[PDB]
Amino acid sequence: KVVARVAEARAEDVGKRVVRVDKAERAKVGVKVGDVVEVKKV
Amino acid sequence: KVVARVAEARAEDVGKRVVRVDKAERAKVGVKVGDVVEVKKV
Repeated sequence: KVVARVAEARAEDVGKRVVRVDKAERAKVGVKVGDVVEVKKV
Repeated sequence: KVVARVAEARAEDVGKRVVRVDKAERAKVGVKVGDVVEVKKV
């Protein structure tokens, strides 16, 4: 799996169904900005 | 599943194995800040 540590949202991002992921993780997951992902408990 | 739209990282967050998730999504996923999650292609 592609695994990451959870951090809180920036203030301007509060209230969005959005996750901010840097380009290296996006490349490992196989997604681009705008794509939909599942965020799943490990 | 708990599903979210992918957005790019803020500049200060580039190069981290971190995903920023707001409190509502953290509550739905069942995790707290510092927890490890999987980010999975849908």
